[PDB]
Amino acid sequence: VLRDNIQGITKPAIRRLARRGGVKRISGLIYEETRGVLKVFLENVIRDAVTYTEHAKRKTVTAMDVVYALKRQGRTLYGFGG
Amino acid sequence: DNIQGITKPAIRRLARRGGVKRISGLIYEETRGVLKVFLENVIRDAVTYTEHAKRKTVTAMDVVYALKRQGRTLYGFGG
Amino acid sequence: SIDAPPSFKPAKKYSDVSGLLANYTDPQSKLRFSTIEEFSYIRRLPSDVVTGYLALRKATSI
Amino acid sequence: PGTVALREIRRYQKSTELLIRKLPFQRLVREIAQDFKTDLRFQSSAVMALQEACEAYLVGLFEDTNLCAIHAKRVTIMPKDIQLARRIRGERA
Amino acid sequence: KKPHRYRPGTVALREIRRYQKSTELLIRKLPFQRLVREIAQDFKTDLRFQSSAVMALQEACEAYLVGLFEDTNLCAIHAKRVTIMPKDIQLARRIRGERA
Amino acid sequence: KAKTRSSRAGLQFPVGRVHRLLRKGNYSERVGAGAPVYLAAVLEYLTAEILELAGNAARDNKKTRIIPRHLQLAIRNDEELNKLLGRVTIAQGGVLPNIQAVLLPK
Amino acid sequence: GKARAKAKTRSSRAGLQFPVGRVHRLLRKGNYSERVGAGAPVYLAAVLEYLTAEILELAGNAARDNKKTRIIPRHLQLAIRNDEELNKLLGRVTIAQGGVLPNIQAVLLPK
Amino acid sequence: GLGGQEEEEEQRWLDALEKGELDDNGDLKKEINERLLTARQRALLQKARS
Amino acid sequence: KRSRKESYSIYVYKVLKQVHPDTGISSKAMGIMNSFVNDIFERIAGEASRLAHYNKRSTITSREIQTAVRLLLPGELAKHAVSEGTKAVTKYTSSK
Amino acid sequence: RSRKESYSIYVYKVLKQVHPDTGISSKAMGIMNSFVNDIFERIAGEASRLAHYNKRSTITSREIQTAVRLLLPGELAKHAVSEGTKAVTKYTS
Amino acid sequence: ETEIIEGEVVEIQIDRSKVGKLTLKTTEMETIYDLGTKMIESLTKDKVQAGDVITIDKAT
Repeated sequence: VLRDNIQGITKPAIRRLARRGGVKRISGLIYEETRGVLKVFLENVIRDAVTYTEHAKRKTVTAMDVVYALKRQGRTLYGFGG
Repeated sequence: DNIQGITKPAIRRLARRGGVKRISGLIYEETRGVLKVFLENVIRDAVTYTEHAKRKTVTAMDVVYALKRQGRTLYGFGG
Repeated sequence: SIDAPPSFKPAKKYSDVSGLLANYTDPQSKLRFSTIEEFSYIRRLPSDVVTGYLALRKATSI
Repeated sequence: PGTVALREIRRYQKSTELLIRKLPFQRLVREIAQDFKTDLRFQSSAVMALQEACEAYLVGLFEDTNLCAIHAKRVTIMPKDIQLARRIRGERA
Repeated sequence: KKPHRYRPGTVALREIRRYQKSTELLIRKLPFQRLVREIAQDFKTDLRFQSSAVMALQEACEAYLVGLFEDTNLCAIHAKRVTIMPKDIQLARRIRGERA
Repeated sequence: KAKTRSSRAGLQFPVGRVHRLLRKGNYSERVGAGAPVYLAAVLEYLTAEILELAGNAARDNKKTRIIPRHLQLAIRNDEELNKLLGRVTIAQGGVLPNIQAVLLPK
Repeated sequence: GKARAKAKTRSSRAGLQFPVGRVHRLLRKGNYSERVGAGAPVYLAAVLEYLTAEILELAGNAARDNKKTRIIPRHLQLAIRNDEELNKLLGRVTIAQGGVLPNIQAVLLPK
Repeated sequence: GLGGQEEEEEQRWLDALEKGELDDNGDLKKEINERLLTARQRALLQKARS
Repeated sequence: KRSRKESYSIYVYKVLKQVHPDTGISSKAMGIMNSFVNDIFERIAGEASRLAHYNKRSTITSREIQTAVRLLLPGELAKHAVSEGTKAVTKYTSSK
Repeated sequence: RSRKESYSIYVYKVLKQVHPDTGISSKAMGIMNSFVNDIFERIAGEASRLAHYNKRSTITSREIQTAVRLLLPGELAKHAVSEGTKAVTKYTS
Repeated sequence: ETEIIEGEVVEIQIDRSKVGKLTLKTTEMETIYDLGTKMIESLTKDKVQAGDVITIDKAT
């Protein structure tokens, strides 16, 4: 199957991320726009990871292809290697 | 005196190029502080490049390299 | 094989800036100094001559 | 009301775990990717590296949004605040 | 011409439409051209400047201030002011990663 | 008899200079001869693409010669150029004619 | 003849622990310049080794203060975000599964 | 004086500042011309107009 | 005595004249473009250096540059640049 | 069969040198490997650019010392220069 | 005639025989000393800490 699985982002997870960010009260307007903003971030990271994977001729995305996307986006990550 | 060479009407002019309608009277000197620390952070890297290059005139390349490193780059000075 | 041994007694501290005997060494500049007016003098030197004096005794800078 | 929300903030800032559920996010990654290319495979760690970066990006967004909201004195947050945070940090316009 | 003395806080817009249009650098050259030397000499004395280097500094710095002010305009408008006030700059300079 | 790689690629930009730079810029130990063709074509295209807007901006702003204003106008209106030039600024370039609408008198 | 048995490392001759020979190996094969100085990798190894010593000391203090002695990504994140110098060096990076430094705004605290 | 060749649009832009007829970023409203567009802008519009 | 100084001058001027024949350009605007041309070259070739390491490759290559330009260029600017790079390789590979 | 080329034993030796009681989870080893590799790429990239700007074929101790002087912040740059010069001092004898 | 040290101790460190390093200050100068064993076994014995002011009869 295929779907708009951004509605897999359950509302308590958005509340918890916001509460980890220390914001105390979260209006009903936040949630669906925040799903959009998260999706827009994933789209670029995935676009880039898919292109690092296309040079390697792979179908299989690794943690490296995303770490390289995160390098070109200037949001680098330590722990997965790279 | 030298830092006050960022004139009180220059703050208003720059903020008016920046589109702002009105300036609170406290903005000015702390904004000279922001311009000072920004100038200082780029000038010190430019001098750091110039010292490796043995020279002691600060070149347009020395400051272009500092601005390029700090992601505040400019074009028109021969990048 | 003709190189003489390393010394058997420890080296004296002569003050870097004046050669007078140095009861003291500065925590900052790491030079050896003898008197209060020498301490007043060394804290007015540029870093270049400080590393110069240290290098002249093969100490902690190049 | 509103006292236990401070205890939630303390609890989630003391803990270090993933706040989104793994399986829904694992589908989200694949479901987005399937129109950048056909039929992407993902290594098991890759979905986690994606999720870590996304949750870190969201925590940083909420942190910057907190400063937006509390600048406007309101303790409650709205899109009205996030649309400053993106525009001023630099991802939009 | 015709609006003349119209509504204080609107010759402000007559100023925006001058400075947004034009190529000028809004700090006077000579005061800044001394100040850059004073900023440099603390780290290394007896420095010169290329006559282009001071201009490259001015143009990057005025662009940095202009961008900061326009982001600060959004900080004021978000708080429902048209007056920029110090806390607006503090928000911008924290969120852009310059003060935290 | 001899002729340039640019003439064979259909390029105005000097492909041999680009190949010389692809060596000396420390990017890798070796460089495929079509790499500078493809890259010079991209450089030339990006230059043609921006200067088409600069020429139209100069013409609409009633000037025969392109200046840093017409470049800034070309750069900041097209969001793909603006997003490519996000971490750079233009010598005496000014900014777009754009007003925050909340600031209008009512 | 033949090359020297148990020939001393560049690292242990320098008094360093990091692999100075590998630093030279990686500077040269990493294509950063077509020629590379012999003391360049000594200096680089010493800086990487110093940063490693400092960041791990602060992480070990974070572990001790957390009532632990095995470093986990949390202790590194706590060290890196308590220290302003590491924080401003490490602004463009995420410590995976280290979480975030605990912080309540003054407006959200009691009364 | 002769500066009217550059002042007149600003004179109109002030008349429109009184009238409130300005566009979404405060310009005088103007006719869109597609002869100014690049093949990439034409492609972006083709990809939007469906 | 001073060396010759490297810039794309007649080639950017030819690129102007092939789309706006009627139009001139200032030395400041030429300096901005010459800076931009070198900067974008450095971004593409610098990212290409990483793609080469990611695939353990010794050769900077058009097949691989085709990945680096689509990574760096936003949106349809990538699609048009990839097309024109392919058209230039098509003209060159027809002759070699 | 295959290789990774990690710094693991060196970062662990440095840990036991600064704090003899302390140990590493392999997840924290992943942080350290990512960190030291990234700082190596930052310094070697800065030094490469700096040498090319100065039209040299070489990077030497002064290229890297300057690249470190650019990359590092306040007191950490002062101490890094101190350890970099100490190491070169005790190596060159 | 007596040799007396007299200053604020600015910083004091001891390793694990023992070696240690001690810094002393007046209102007018600062100094660092590598200590000998028979000072280490006095500074540690008398629980000296940074910010104390101390006078030491050097002969004892």
